[PDB]
Amino acid sequence: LPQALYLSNMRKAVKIRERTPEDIFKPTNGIIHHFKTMHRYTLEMFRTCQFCPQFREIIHKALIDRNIQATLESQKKLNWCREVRKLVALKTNGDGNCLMHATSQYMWSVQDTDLVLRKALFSTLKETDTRNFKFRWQLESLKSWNDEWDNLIKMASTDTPGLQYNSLEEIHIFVLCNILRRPIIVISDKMKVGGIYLPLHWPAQECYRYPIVLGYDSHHFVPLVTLKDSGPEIRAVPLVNRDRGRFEDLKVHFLTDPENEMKEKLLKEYLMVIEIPVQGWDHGTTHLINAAKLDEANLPKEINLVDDYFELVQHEYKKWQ
Amino acid sequence: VLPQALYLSNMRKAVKIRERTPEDIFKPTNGIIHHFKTMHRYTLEMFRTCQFCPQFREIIHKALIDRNIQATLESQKKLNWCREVRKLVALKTNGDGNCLMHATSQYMWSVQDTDLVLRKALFSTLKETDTRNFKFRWQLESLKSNWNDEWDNLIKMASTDTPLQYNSLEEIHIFVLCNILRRPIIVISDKMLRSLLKVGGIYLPLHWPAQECYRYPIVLGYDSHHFVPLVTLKDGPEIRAVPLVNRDRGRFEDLKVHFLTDPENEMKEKLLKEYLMVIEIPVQGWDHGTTHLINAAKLDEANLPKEINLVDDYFELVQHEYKKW
Ligand SMILES: [Cl-]
Ligand SMILES: [Cl-]
Ligand SMILES: [Cl-]
Ligand SMILES: [Cl-]
Ligand SMILES: [Cl-]
Repeated sequence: LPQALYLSNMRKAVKIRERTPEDIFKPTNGIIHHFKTMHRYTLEMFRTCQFCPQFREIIHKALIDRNIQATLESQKKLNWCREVRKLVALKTNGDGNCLMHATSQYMWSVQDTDLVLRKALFSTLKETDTRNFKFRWQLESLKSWNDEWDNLIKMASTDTPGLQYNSLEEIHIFVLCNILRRPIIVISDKMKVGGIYLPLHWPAQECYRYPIVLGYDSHHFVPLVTLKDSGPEIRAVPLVNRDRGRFEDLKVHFLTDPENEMKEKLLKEYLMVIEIPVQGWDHGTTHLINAAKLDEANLPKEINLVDDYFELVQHEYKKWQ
Repeated sequence: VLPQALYLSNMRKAVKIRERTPEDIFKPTNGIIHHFKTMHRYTLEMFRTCQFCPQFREIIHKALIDRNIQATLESQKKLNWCREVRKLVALKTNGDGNCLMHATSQYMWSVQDTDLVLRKALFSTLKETDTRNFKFRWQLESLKSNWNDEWDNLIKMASTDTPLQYNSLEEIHIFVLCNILRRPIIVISDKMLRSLLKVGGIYLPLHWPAQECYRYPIVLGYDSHHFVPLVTLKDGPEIRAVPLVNRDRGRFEDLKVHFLTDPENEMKEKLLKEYLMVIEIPVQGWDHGTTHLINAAKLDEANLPKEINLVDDYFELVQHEYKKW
């Protein structure tokens, strides 16, 4: 069983990566270039239950970053809430482009090996209007000096730095979510790239309202995808975590002062927020907390890798019974 | 960058192809050998590497081509010796004791016999039908250079039992297989210079009338107990054909035609012309001045549709990776 969803059908993978550049629109009147359609796709991982455990495991060893899954779960950041669906970390290349590999995988089930997303980011930074991105970043930086913005720009390039590409940071995630017109939520031990990145350069009416969910640990991003057909739990990611006996909101990055004053209203415009009951620290109490709905799997026939990988799996499982 | 082995190019499609094979097998109730209904008619061709640059060619060749067998067979003047004819190229094949089947399966379908469909069909024939005529023909051939004991061992060798991962197959197993496929198999084998390899030669599906058989051969190479498919290279004006004789110094030596009865051998040329499309090609003489006509069989055009062609998916991957400079 191949070690990556893409590998079940390398031909189709190339076809997927080939569609991506053509789906990018470049308005050329100041507005940021963005995806026309492909940002609306979501991958889900197939179950490995309803299989033997010896076999359930084999699949899990090939596709899943178990090191990062265990770390994030042991710190109570990933899959802490018993009411919601389990998320699973998919293996991602650690070459310095993992932000883009994880994001590309979450939507399209391929990594960014043609550097389409990485180049799109660099393009926007080196070309488009970045006045407001810079203001937001100064404002966030001062909440704790200026060749810094210029080097943040150079970091997004494809230049060799010691990994093969420069590592990316919070502002790059924020720019990326505006290129995708889709929120990105990062689950990490510091939840400082952990937290919620909203496409605030766009009206929420022009954005996809289900997030991309990534995990982050040790300078490495992975996608955290939903596992298919494991109801009855809620298909959402909580927008808070337990922290020292209370619920603490995930950080929302790069807000202006007026945005911050209406943080909850913004989350509710850019995500599908639902208020769900979870168990209290007092076993006699329940609390309502906010969560954002996750998308159902929708990668079409032609560009759905995971159904190809799953078909391989079913074939070898029959042989392995 | 590029995959290192053909099958990596579309594993889902390989599975689809493999899954089709057992359902194409027809099993008669009247004692007739089980055989393929439709899939035996398929033939792969390899794509050209000429349009690319040496560092790139090197990677496509290391990935796909068995260059050791290709060089062994060419250096003996057994493979690619006629200037009249299109080049054949040896594809890498898994060396697990099932390579007769992997090579045969690749020649037709671009996949190896990794579900053991061909290997099982061979064993099932040997194990579950009357094999009296196969046994007779094998006896005559054995004597031309305890019968019950030895026949049982050859049936046993055909099984999927570990002895490699499987028992190596030999000539009678190729003859059985060509009758399951209703398609001749021609083996081009390593062989000591005569001045100083019995698996080499021509296997005809003599349990069928020629009109019920496909009349383009499967072409395999053999060396160091390993089979590979020798697939035609896309190119003519050169013509698609495989010579049915070898040079032997200043003369020619017919490829061996295996397992014939006595009257069949007396009419061997007639028989070859029934089961193959035998043409004559002029070659330079290594004794007399000029030139001599030798027999060759025509080889099939590529007909393995894209839908079931790893090599086509492979080539498109090469195109993509190439344009990246
Ligand atoms: Cl909970
Ligand atoms: Cl939308
Ligand atoms: Cl707590
Ligand atoms: Cl409580
Ligand atoms: Cl011979």
